Amino acid sequence: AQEKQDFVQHFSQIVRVLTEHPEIGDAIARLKEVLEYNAIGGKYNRGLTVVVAFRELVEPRKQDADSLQRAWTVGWCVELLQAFFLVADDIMDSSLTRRGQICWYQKPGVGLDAINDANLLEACIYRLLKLYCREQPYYLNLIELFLQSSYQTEIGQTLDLLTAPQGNVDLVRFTEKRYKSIVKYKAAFYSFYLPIAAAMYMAGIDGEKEHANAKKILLEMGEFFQIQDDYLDLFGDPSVTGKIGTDIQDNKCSWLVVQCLQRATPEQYQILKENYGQKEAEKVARVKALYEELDLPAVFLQYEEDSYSHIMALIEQYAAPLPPAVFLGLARKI
Amino acid sequence: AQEKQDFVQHFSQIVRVLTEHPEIGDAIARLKEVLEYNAIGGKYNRGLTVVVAFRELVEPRKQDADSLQRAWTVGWCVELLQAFFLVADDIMDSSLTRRGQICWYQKPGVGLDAINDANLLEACIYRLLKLYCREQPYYLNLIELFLQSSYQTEIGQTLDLLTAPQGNVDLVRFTEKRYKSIVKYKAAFYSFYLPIAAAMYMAGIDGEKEHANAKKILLEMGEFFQIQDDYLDLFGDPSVTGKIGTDIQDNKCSWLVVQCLQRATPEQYQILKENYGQKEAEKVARVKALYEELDLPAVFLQYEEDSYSHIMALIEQYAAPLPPAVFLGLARKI
Ligand SMILES: O=P(O)(O)C1(P(=O)(O)O)C[C@@H]2CCCN[C@@H]2C1
Ligand SMILES: O=P(O)(O)C1(P(=O)(O)O)C[C@@H]2CCCN[C@@H]2C1
Ligand SMILES: [Mg+2]
Ligand SMILES: [Mg+2]
Ligand SMILES: [Mg+2]
Ligand SMILES: [Mg+2]
Ligand SMILES: [Mg+2]
Ligand SMILES: [Mg+2]
Repeated sequence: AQEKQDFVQHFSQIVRVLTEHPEIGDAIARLKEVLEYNAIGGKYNRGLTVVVAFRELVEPRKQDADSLQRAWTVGWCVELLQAFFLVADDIMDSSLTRRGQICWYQKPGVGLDAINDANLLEACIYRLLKLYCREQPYYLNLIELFLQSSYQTEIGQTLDLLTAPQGNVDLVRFTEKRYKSIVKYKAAFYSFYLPIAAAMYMAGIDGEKEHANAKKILLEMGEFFQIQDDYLDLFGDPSVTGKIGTDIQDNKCSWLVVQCLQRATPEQYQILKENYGQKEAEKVARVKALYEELDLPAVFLQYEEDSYSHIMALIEQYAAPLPPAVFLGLARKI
Repeated sequence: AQEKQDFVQHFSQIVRVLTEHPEIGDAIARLKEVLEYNAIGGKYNRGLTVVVAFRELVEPRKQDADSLQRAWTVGWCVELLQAFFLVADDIMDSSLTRRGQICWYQKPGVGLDAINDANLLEACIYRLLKLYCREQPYYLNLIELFLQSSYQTEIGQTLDLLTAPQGNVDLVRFTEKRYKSIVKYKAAFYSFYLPIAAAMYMAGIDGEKEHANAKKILLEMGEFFQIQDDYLDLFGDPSVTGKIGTDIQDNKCSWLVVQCLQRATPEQYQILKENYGQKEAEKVARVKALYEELDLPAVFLQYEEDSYSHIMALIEQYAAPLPPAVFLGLARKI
């Protein structure tokens, strides 16, 4: 709440910096159009964390107006990365809405031009890092952090699509081992490691063990956030979530289907086999009815309880020498 | 011819390095599938230039087997970047074939999953640079070079799509000023600056003026290569080019249409207006007939002659202190 207006208000400086070649304005005009649609209307938790962690980890006397300017910019970089993956994930998952509005590629006049928009979002990350942090000692560390988070998330997307070929029956693919691999990579997308590591490096905290300890708390959290997202795909209210679910239709290796398969009788397996991964509303309804018969909502609620206590246990073990408050603020959103 | 087998043979080491987490092999297996389709069957001019320039610019006594290993790897990085842009450009331009085979996204079982494949290609650039060149003094310079070439090409793609909205008549957009902006950015894709700069940095040649001189020769060359590509879109034999042209159908600000507009009478402008940017075979035929009536092929031949002499003139002015042979080998392909 306290850092937001100044985070959001920086957006105008972000757009100015790239724009200032009469040519290049047009492209930044479309970037501007794309961000105003695709990185405006979110809760900005990931971006804001860079600033919130900055202020926790750098002594107030070192928090001059230029270092804040760099911190706001890096938080927005985290928001650009997220938007990059989302613009493209929605095309690939054939999604309808995000954030309560029609997905960007579904907008008339956009379509598969949204492929380039996504790539432009990603390209603008590294330009802004260059323009704001190039003379800084942590510059390479931050480039490598963004590149590595992007790699991890990308491998995740690749395993997601590979396990979910359209038009095919294979629940055999949907194993607990397979899901644990996919989620490990997808968690990189949700983990607050990227913005908390960024602020750490900006604070001059670059030790490998301290990074590995934080990464470990934050990765387990990222995994919970992906399982919650899988749950909310079907059982979430779209007016709260802002998006229509597609996992059943898309033949996805969801947490829900993996839990179903572990608890299904042979006949229940046949209902799943005949109904999963198809577009017909009445077939999706059948899968949802089965999940409810198996008490999967109750199973999720219990998993959420168990997972919260574990993350808190990891914070108690792994936070030091960082302030536990770095981790606990984010955990408050579990 | 002389560096190729060892460039191509390194591909196997490239795939090994990324693969060596049982998980990650699957994703590199698909990268492998994607490259074997999408970065195998080309002339490899861009990738091979890194090596050819390496050997010209580093004294033989400094050309140990590990530095060559790094050079082969960086050349392949240039090939990954090119493939990234091509995989995505073909989806966006609704293309049918490339390199004489069906475009990757047109393959049954691929489709819009090709969006992720492209992103994976790009992600693999920076991983390989990290794995091979991380301890090297030129490491940051090379990351920034790839990031900057990618930015320039991306802005180009953005201006290309913006000037060519589907379903619309506007030849008014198709001005000589507009084309000169688009091509400046698109030239980054063709310019051999990226692989020649890479070898320069690897040779410890990092002076800004020497880079700016080379960039200037190489950019004018890149512009010619884009104009040739525009020409070949319609007047090329697909069996030589490997690809079916889509520029007329796609409503593109091509060199051909810009030259047409500069030479058309008012009635010829009406034929263009009624026929450009549409899918009907008979309408495209009408535009091609008009271009021929305006002697656009002769105009291209003369432009090619004029442009070759100019590039040679820039080499004479700007090559020193690099060996002119750096530039002349590439020019041999004009
Ligand atoms: O579509 P979302 O937002 O639910 C999804 P995913 O398609 O389920 O996997 C897209 C996001 C980016 C990649 C990792 N997962 C999150 C969640
Ligand atoms: O489709 P190509 O290969 O002709 C093309 P473009 O769509 O005409 O513009 C794609 C390439 C990458 C970007 C720059 N142009 C080259 C040429
Ligand atoms: Mg999705
Ligand atoms: Mg997805
Ligand atoms: Mg989801
Ligand atoms: Mg094309
Ligand atoms: Mg194109
Ligand atoms: Mg072309």
